[PDB]
Amino acid sequence: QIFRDVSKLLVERVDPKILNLFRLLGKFGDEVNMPVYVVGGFVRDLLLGIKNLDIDIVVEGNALEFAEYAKRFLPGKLVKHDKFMTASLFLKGGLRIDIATARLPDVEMSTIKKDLYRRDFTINAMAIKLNPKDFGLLIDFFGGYRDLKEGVIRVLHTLSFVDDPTRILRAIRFEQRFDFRIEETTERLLKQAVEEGYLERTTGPRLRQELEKILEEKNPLKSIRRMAQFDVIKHLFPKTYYTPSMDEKMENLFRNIPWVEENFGEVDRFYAVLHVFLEFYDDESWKEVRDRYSLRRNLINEIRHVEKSAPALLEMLSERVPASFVYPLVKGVSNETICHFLAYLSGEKEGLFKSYLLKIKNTKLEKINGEYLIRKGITSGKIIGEVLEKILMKKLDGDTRDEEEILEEVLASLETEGKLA
Amino acid sequence: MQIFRDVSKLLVERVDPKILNLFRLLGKFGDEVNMPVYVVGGFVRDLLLGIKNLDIDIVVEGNALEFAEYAKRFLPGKLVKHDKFMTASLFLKGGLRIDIATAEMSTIKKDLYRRDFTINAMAIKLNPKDFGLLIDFFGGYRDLKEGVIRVLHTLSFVDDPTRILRAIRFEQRFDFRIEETTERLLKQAVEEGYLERTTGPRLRQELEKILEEKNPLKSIRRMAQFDVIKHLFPKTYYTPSMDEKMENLFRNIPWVEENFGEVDRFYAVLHVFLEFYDDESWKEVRDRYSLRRNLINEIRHVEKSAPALLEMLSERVPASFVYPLVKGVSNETICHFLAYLSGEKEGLFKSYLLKIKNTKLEKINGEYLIRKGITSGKIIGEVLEKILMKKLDGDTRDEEEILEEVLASLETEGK
Repeated sequence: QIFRDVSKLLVERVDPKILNLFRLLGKFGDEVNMPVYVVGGFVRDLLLGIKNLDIDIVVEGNALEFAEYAKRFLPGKLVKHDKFMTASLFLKGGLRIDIATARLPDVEMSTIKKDLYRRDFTINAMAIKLNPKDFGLLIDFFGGYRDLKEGVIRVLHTLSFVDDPTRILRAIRFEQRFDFRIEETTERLLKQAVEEGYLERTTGPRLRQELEKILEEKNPLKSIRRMAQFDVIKHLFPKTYYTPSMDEKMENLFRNIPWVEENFGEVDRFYAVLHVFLEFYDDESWKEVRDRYSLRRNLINEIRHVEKSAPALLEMLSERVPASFVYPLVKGVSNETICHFLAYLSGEKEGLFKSYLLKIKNTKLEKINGEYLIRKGITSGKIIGEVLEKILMKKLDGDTRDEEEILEEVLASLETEGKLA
Repeated sequence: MQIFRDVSKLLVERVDPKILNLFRLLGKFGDEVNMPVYVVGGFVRDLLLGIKNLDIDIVVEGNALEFAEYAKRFLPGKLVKHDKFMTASLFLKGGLRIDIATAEMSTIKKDLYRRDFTINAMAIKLNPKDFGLLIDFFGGYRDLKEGVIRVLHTLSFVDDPTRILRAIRFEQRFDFRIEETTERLLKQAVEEGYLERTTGPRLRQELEKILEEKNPLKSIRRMAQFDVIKHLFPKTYYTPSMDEKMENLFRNIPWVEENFGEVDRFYAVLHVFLEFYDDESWKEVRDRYSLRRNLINEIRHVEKSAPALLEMLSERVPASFVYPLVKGVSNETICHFLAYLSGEKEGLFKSYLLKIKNTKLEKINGEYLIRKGITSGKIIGEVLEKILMKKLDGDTRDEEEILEEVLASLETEGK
């Protein structure tokens, strides 16, 4: 079946506010005389019982016109994008109607079908018609309904990956999004495309997007693992080989990022995943990818920092060396560096190290001595700076005495180099 | 004989967006339950005339209850449903309210046919297929376009004699006139005594509305030609003298309202209307409608005082003389008096009313001064008044005045 009646569903599953907006939009359709459809995600999620609040409307006419007309009768702000004929209309409800012109009896579904044929995968290439006469009408040309029932992910034509290699990543993503499995042929096709080099033939920024989006989905580990299964990892970061070890690290990374988040703040997970993929990169191959995915410029140091002290950290964590020792390794590093370190850890090590950081931001207080104190009265710029990190570290397990401490370590300064006053 | 017409541009033209979306939605819902949906009556009329109208009365072919139920699942508000009549009312926010009632498919014909006039018997179909479709079976678009008041069939007035008053009401409302056949049909039903065949309430409501409307003087005068006055109140005969009083009655009602407050016009009309009524004549007229039991006396007061008041307006008597005539009387009665006055006399009587309304302060010295004075009883009121009179002729210290008063009141007779 190409066509199905889903009106019954609409009324059952759709917030009546939205449902009303759907009826209205369809009526404006009839008045201003243009075919009107919801498309894409909403149609998918509707059939899945998933709640979708984004609303893609496609019209067979002119989005701009359609939009202005619809705004006369709807409360809110209508943003126009004259370039490429689309409009985003934000209501009070805090939601947005997207309207866009269908690429160009009536032929109608030679044109909506052409719009739909342009999408990525079957489950996303469906439409429901809003025009009053055909209100319930589900328009599935490409077996995208069956494919929902079957949990299948499937491109629309052979060149789907050739046209937008970015779908290589997208398809992995929708597998984890809904426990869904890329079907036989599109898998063949996906693999052919990563083999021939279509990724490297897509832009850095578009790739970083869909990658950021994967790391935000369910079970990003599973997705990074599926990327490795298809060997896309390589074709994105050429010196990165997803070995059992990298994998072990990736598993550690993701298992800890949560803890890192609740305890330190926003962890940028695209940057954490990079703390692994990019390990032991060479100055040269670094640049390639830095100046290619627009990365921070200083990542190297933080990466190589952990890269180089990993086993040092590991040794300290063994024997349970007291706490002052590891401070220098962590000092003021990214949250995706804490993450990088944690990627080496599991069991006891991962815990004992956890404690360590918990103090380092925690019992880092250094409450009394301050900075204007110290004018008592040493005059240097870096002395005052050193003096303070010294006392801080005593404190990193020190018992008591906020001041009498800076008097016991000044004992280690007047001797040796220090001196003066 | 063009039944159909496309007022859809007009709907999006005049109608408020929020109400339009409501019309859109109502129609759509109709399709969803297989029910023809129309907005009908006065809104259609007013939209055609450019007159703002928030009434939204909807008719449907099917089941207004089922409809109003379905509608509510999507529309926010309160749903009262009058099961027996199969009517219903969606009470919406923004203080808006929508009534719903029930019945080829053009049975909306049989339903519109049973209304009063043609300009109120029109309908706009709401279903998205026919959305701005005006349906005028009876030439309401004609009569509307050309200021005509026409009844739908020859037995309207027989069916509802209250239409006699409404006909007149619409004339002064929109400035239209009753067309010839409907005139003859109304006069008829009036002589056939049909107007008299309707209950008190029904009639009185329409009467208050004719009066709430634009040209009451002309409305009443109009009811006169049609001989409807003599048929609502038996012993009231619309003489050229009754019209004299009406005219001054209505010329002064504004000034009364500006100076004393609201004015029940139904009553102010009854004053003039119900002059000279036998206790029996009044008792039946007060009983039919529900006039206050005391009004008949109030009508009497002015009725009798009139010549004396005129004598006093001429003769320019001191303000103390008029007071008894207007002492705690109703605004209606203050209107009744003014129904006798004009120009010269009128001006002064109003000038007196104002010195009675003010200059009634009785600054300090009231009722405690008297009681402590040693006086108890209903006499305390009589002396307070007798001070007020001297005062509404301008005077001295309230004390010097009570003293001159009581011991003036002492000579005549013992307090």
